[PDB]
Amino acid sequence: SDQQLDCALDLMRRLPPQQIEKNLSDLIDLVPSLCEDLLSSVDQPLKIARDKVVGKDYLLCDYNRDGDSYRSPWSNKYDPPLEDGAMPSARLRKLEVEANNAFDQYRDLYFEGGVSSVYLWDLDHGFAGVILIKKAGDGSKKIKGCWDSIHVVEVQEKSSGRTAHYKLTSTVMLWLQTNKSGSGTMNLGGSLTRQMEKDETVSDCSPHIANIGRLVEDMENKIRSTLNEIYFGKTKDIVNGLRSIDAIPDNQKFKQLQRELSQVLTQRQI
Amino acid sequence: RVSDEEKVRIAAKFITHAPPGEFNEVFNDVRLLLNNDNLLREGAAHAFAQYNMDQFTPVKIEGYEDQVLITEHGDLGNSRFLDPRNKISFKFDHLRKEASDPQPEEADGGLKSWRESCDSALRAYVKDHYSNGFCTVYAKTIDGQQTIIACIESHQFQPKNFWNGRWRSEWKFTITPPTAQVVGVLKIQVHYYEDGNVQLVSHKDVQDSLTVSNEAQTAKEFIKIIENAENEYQTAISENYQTMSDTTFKALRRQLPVTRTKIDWNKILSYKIGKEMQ
Amino acid sequence: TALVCDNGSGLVKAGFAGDDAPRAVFPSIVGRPRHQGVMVGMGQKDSYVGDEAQSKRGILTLKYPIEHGIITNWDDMEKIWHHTFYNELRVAPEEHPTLLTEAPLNPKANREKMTQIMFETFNVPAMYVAIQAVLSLYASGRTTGIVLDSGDGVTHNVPIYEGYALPHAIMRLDLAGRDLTDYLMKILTERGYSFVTTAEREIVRDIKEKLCYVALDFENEMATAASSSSLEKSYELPDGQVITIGNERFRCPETLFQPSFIGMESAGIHETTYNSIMKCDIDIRKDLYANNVMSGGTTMYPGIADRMQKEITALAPSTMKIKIIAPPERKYSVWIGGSILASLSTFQQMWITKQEYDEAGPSIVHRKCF
Amino acid sequence: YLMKILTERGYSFVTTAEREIVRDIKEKLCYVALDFENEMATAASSSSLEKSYELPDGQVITIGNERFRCPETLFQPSFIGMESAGIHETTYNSIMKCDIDIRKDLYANNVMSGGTTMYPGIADRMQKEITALAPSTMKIKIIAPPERKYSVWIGGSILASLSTFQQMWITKQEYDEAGPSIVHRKCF
Ligand SMILES: Nc1ncnc2c1ncn2[C@@H]1O[C@H](COP(=O)(O)OP(=O)(O)O)[C@@H](O)[C@H]1O
Ligand SMILES: [Mg+2]
Repeated sequence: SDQQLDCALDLMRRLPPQQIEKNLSDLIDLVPSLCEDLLSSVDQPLKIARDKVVGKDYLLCDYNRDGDSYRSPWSNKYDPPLEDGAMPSARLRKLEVEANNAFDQYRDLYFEGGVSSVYLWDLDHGFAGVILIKKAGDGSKKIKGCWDSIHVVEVQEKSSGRTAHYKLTSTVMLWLQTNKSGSGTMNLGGSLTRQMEKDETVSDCSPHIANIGRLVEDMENKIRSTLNEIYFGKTKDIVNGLRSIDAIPDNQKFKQLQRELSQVLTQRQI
Repeated sequence: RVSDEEKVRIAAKFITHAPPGEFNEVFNDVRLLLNNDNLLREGAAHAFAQYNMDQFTPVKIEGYEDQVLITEHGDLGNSRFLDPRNKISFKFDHLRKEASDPQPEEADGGLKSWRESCDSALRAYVKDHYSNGFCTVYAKTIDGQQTIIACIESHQFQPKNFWNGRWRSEWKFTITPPTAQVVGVLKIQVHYYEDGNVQLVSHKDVQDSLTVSNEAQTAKEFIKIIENAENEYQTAISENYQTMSDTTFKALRRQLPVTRTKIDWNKILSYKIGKEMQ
Repeated sequence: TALVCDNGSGLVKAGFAGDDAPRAVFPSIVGRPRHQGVMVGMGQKDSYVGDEAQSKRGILTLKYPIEHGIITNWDDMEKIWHHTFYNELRVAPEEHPTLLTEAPLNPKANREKMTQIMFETFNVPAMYVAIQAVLSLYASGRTTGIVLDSGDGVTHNVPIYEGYALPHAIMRLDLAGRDLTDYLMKILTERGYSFVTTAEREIVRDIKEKLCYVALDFENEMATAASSSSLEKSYELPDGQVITIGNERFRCPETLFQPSFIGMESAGIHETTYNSIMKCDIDIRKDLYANNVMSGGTTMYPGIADRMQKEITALAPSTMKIKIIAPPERKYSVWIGGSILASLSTFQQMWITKQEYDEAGPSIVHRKCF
Repeated sequence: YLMKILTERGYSFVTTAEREIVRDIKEKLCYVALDFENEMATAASSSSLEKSYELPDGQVITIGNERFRCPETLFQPSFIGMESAGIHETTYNSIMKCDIDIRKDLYANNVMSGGTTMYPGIADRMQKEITALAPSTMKIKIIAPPERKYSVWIGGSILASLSTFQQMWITKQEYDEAGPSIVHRKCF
């Protein structure tokens, strides 16, 4: 039961992070019983659909899905066309169009291309939102790879409206491939998940959109720095620890008096 | 549902895509998801052998030292393999990775003077550069001509520090005077999963040529081209890691925008106005 | 008697090995005349080095020979070393072995030309080159810990385990006190003050050393600075004018934690320290978290220890004990560690003598020296 | 500076009304030399670069080499005692403080605006100086429109005639609510 679900999670966790959709497609025909369970618990690359009314692309997730149709953020319509679907309020839609404009500018500044989507809905006291960002590489400029990012924000108001509580959780999936003469091929991929909580003042000088965008921007910069420094750096260190230039029986020739220096310095300090 | 042959094929696909070091966890996952032991032990039995022949698995035999490499080039049939240095044949257990029944074997004397000269220098090279390195040298005739195959492997499985790694390298040349073509395939696979997950897979194909002479000189030339290929491959990997954040990672997400500052969220229209004037 | 010389990007700290304090601390600048000389009953030189430049900077153009840690001008570095050996120490370099300092993760030709100049022009019996953060850890009475060395040109995060620096975890940030001086010059234009000349750059450096500090919470400090004038401070200029700064006191050092203020891609010193710790093995991370050591003059802001403690406590796991050591003498800590290292008994056989340089050439420093 | 160096030939201008006369002389007679030392040599060698100007009282003055020494201060600010670099070096430092992948488009799209960019030798001199400072494989194009004396106003009319600028104004109610500090919030 749950042990099979945990085994499937631990199985597809240690699979290569470039063929996630293909590996998930031929994993679900093994046991087609927890198909509804793991699809709400694993991380997948996003899907792109096109709004024919406005001529813009928009991303597909489980927070704009009504059975099988998906609500577009630009035109506020479903595709395939249904009736009496799940809709935000007028204040929430007025918030959502500003959020989509602001995060479109965010995606233009930081990603220089790609698809961004923001979806909002109401809660018991505040409002929650999901920000999806997808960028694939440019094939004309010889770039192979993809970036996917999901951010979930929960906002709780405090009646008067002077300050509010924000809670952010983020998941970033990434892969890259370079083909060079000296290195051959180079594939690098993986995923990170982080959380954050913060109370912030809300006024005319700083509305909700600025606070949410600031938190998402700081989280994305932190995750990019962590991916470049900690994880790829550890992979580089493992590569240098497997095979080594500056031969192992020959690099100990310049580590002879260093032991004596260290031991007399520990004598001096004690 | 789907037929059991399709399940066997996709289980073999899952097994052959396993990272280095993580075999028993993948085996536990497939044996707990399939819930059918009889179709897994014998329905997909070449998958384990194929994984061990691809990952260059070192096996410590009883008695002699210098654990041998399980390749597809030294396959004897009925789960038997050979040791070119020990002149022996053994039976390998893929499930428990255990060596048994070490029966002696005799090889032909043609590929002997051209094998030990390469083997001694290759063991010297692997001891000289690789820390936990193992190496094997095969010599056999395929296209009407004897050829030499070299296999180098190094693994550093550290599950408590949440990472595993593997270097594999294969080299091949057909002995034919006065010159021959060397072909090498170099593979690296690294997994690191401390708080998230990151994997690296890489390979390189290197083609060069060498002159043919007596055994010691051509062994030294083989070691020299192996050194001058793998050193440049590792240095190029390091230099590629140096310039990741400015060339390839910038093509997906920049660290800062082109304004070199954070976004002023009270001035979104001031960013949007500047692109409307052609 | 050995000689310990710390040639920083903004100051030179030189003295004899065995003393507890440096004997010559002077700015590393070369000044040249800018105007027309009309009086002939005067000394009338062409280059002024050190304090003589600072006493004559109103008619001088000042040049720093070191920019961002690396040496750009070698004639001016020769002038700095000549003034150090013959005018500030009154020593003869033919009789004394000289210890030298070098920032980590530096080009090798800098060490090559350093050894070539010190052996061919200022001929010493022996010389050695050491890493600055390792000496700063040695001066603090410990052999395991992480050193945050922030000076005038570079900021470095170096972890050292059992007296050996870990080169795969050394982090370099190209932001230090010179960038803070230039950013303060940029942000003093909002209140109407114009500082352009190289002489006025020293005035703004003095303002930064005198009045700036590190806010514990930046947004709350900016909120309190915009509510009342309880944070405004006054400074008297050399010509008698009085200036007043209210919120530039804590915005200028915030570039250490938010490097995008001057347009730099890298992360702050807290994230840099956390990345340098997190690249190490798990069994030494507790010792590296417990032994954070500050170094250099740019760590002399009177709010930096508590802020660094708060940020590293936020980044680290909650069961980890964070202790940050900020010694009161950390403006002179590379020199004290060099004095400790040069006065050791077994260090005397680690000197690169002149005969080995003759038999090897300008490449021995990559084999006998770190 | 032209007012100062006009005293070498004996022409003394002191009052604030005469500063307008010296400005008119500068607008009519000054130019930027391609090479300064060769221009000084040919000015000293021959009386072929001299020009004459008529004062409001009918007196005639003549300037030979003050024509190109006055806008040489834009390229050599040490003539008036300033330590700063020239406008070409300021341009090269502004380009070198940008991202490395956008410097080609910045080097190809150098735009000169304002009234002090109206000397009839300044584009070729700036091209020569920037091409000296830039690397040898880069393309340098300097654009000086003929109407560049009024270029801030034309772009201001373009910006004020746009549909998406009508939300960027600072209204009166916003000034009443926020006081005279919203201009640091709504304007760059
Ligand atoms: N009290 C202070 N507060 C802030 N910064 C200081 C203070 N004292 C010195 N500094 C800065 O320290 C820098 C140089 O310190 P130090 O590391 O001793 O020299 P160097 O960087 O040349 O090694 C100077 O740029 C100066 O701005
Ligand atoms: Mg220093």
